[PDB]
Amino acid sequence: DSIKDSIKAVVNISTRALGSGVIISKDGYIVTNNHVIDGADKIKVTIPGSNKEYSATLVGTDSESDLAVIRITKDNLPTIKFSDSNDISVGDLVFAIGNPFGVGESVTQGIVSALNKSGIGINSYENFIQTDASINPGNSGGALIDSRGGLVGINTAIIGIGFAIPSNMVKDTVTQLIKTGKIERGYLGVGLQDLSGDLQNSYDNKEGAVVISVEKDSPAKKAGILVWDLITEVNGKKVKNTNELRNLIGSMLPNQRVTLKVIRDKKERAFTLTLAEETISAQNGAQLNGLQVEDLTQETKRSMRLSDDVQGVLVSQVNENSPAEQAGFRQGNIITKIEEVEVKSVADFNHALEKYKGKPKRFLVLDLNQGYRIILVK
Repeated sequence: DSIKDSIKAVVNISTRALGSGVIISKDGYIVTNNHVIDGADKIKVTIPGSNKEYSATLVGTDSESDLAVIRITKDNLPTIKFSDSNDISVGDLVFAIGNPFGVGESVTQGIVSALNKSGIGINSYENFIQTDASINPGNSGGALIDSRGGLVGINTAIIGIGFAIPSNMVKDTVTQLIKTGKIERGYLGVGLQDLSGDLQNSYDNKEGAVVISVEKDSPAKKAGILVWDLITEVNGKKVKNTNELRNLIGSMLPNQRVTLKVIRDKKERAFTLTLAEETISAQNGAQLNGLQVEDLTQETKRSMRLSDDVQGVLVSQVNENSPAEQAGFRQGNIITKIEEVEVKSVADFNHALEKYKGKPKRFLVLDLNQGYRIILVK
């Protein structure tokens, strides 16, 4: 129904014309490819229907996913909403919307031809939705929308075939950039192909994600996974395909444990490992949104002049009016325990969130002026 607004929300980006972008908040936030804005200083946004240009500011970049977020100062913006890219199927009707110059958009009707292709992006490991709607440098960074008009991907030109970054990954990056200006994602280190060629699926058939590359110096390599291993389950959840996995790992935090079942020579095998990612922050995030924590370094401890020993993670920032703040966390607090784990580092902290994900957590919090405080979260 909302096809009209999606057309209204695809903007032109220029310095000459750089490419397209998609307004994803009435506020002023716009997502595009990182390669579209890479290197530009003067960045100007043109909204359909009007000739006026808006000076845009760079909110953040995510080169690894070839995404970036900019912002203009206007409200009452049309927006595209995020569809669940995990719920798209080969054969679905799609439209590729771009705004290559400042006037008039290109809309290319097509279908989803494949759920997962890699080896074509600036990042040879990035997985894309493949369509039969051609994506030129003009509509790069514009919108791939389903028949209902919701966003299932961000068009990405390769540098009658087109590729989009799945909307569920795009939404991960955009929240992170908008809230923190940075990406902070658990890194695993593997290239993944879908079995769904239907010919290997005749080879082994329980349908997860095959590693076509192991990234070296990666939680994957040392854990000893091998090219042609089939990851079939992620921390107890069956993995339909590559996009489901990367979205599972993507919403996960650095140095968290993860246990996968793999098929190799049909040999089932166990594979538990710790993701990877200057003793530095960590913000939430995709519960405890708005909480920022960091390690109590030796220097932080003495510049704060403690004592005694207090061991925990520093609450370095609490976003105003955030679920973290509603819960009662305050900047300068120290989190020392979460259920049974002595929180001594952001690592212990990230462990505890994983150990008790979705379960009630008793936070022991030291307020240096007030005393200890108990905070129960979900």
